[PDB]
Amino acid sequence: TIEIIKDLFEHLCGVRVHRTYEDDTGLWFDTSQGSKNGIMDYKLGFVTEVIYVPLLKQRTAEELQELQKKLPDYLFETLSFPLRSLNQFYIKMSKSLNK
Amino acid sequence: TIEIIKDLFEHLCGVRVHRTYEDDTGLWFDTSQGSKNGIMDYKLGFVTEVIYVPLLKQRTAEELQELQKKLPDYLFETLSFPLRSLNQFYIKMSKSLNK
Amino acid sequence: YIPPTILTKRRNMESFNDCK
Amino acid sequence: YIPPTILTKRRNMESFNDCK
Repeated sequence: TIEIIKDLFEHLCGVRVHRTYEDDTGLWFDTSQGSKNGIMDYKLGFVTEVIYVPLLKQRTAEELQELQKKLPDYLFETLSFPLRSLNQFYIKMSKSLNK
Repeated sequence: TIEIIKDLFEHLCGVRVHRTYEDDTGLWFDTSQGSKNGIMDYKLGFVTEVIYVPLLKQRTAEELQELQKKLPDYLFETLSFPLRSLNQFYIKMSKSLNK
Repeated sequence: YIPPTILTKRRNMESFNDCK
Repeated sequence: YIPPTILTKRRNMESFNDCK
């Protein structure tokens, strides 16, 4: 049941949530987003305000280069933004990777 | 829990999954997608053939022409399409709602 | 925690009831 | 049902493991 939700949203929006976990900082999601053109691994955390942590260490240099052409400079740094703007972020992210 | 996952996609993706059920025709989701500017209720089915059922019977007359101003003819008709196309369908549905 | 979205209300709406 | 995608494989990746 839980998997069908994740499976639907993988194809619908190109966002797959592998895990969710809750700690002292708040509630967290492990997310990868993209298609063939570009994939982005990040953590989504809520304290409301939302925290965006990008996982670039596993990525290769060649992988980073293609992403840097398509992605703005702010997207590679950890970002804090309010919850209302959360869809705006999804827009820019999915749109930049497809570029 | 999975309620948090559903809550995440409302704000991230603009799509709310009300229900998941499986009948003899296939697997279905009661889905609503949009913002204040425009809300659309439908059924997603998976047979892999994908079946989208728009729900307009209970819709208000005042609500419909605003959708008809923002959304294309095909979006008000029941459709069938393959699985690879589902993301594009989301892009059609999302973009039309933010007009 | 995530506040409820506007679309949450539509879970109880009548159009969803039919499964034919 | 819904077949696997490229994003599913990334669950096992090591970058997600560290949370601090």
